[PDB]
Amino acid sequence: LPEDPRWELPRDRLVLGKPLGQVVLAEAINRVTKVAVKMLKDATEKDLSDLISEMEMMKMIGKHKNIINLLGACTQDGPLYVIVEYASKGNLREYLQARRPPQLSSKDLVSCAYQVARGMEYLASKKCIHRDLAARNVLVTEDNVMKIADFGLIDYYKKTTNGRLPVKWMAPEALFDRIYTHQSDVWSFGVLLWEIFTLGGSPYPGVPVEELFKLLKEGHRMDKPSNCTNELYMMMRDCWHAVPSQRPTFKQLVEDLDRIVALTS
Ligand SMILES: Cc1cc(CNc2nccc(Nc3cc(CCc4ccccc4)[nH]n3)n2)on1
Repeated sequence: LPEDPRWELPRDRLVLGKPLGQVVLAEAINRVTKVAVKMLKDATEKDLSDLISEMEMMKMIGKHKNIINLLGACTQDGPLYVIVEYASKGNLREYLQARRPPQLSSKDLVSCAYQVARGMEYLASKKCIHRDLAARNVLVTEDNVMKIADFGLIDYYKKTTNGRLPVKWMAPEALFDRIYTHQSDVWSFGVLLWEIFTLGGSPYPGVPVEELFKLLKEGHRMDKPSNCTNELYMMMRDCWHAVPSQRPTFKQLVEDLDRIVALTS
């Protein structure tokens, strides 16, 4: 694999450590920085294709506070190691669930939403469409900064590691017509807001795929969470507009969340 001196880190500068979920925690060196490293598990060439793709797409997208940023790579004379920012508190779902009462203020929760919307606006400005935006693909740093993940990356019945179905984040036009746009991502954003305000709640509990389809076709919409203002619930519903052109954009969402954060206790 060809050397990219913008990014290449010598192998002897990386101290591999504990597994994270093939993603390990590591130390890049006179000061050490904790980072996350991805590597290939016996794997296909495709798997190597996919890995390199993820890395190159990160090269192009650029730096933002609210996304997992590439930090380097080990490409010469060994397996490929992609090195990125480490977020010590795991995904947004786990972070949220672990701070359920028997803590996060109202303002904290709104602040999370604002940050994810910021990350998404940037990715959008860079022409990137996520296709699986969800609390589980948002990671949280030690400083509680939201960072979007898996933006550089179907069986509708495959469940996640935690027993939930991804189709439940998917806008209708993407689900039935496989048409994906920034506006389908905005739909998924609306679902992710629901997760924030139900402190890591699971959407449509007990609803399998086929019944899911029935609900969407009938125009069903999730109930308002208990820890939710009408304004924030309207924001969700606007995200779930039947007609994609009539959904807000992440630009709009960022501006509205900025104002709300400010006025939230
Ligand atoms: C999303 C996601 C989660 C993981 C690995 N699981 C995990 N568990 C706990 C903490 C944690 N921290 C991480 C993970 C990362 C991104 C790793 C990465 C992604 C793409 C390319 C190279 C490395 N940062 N902090 N991760 O993976 N994804």
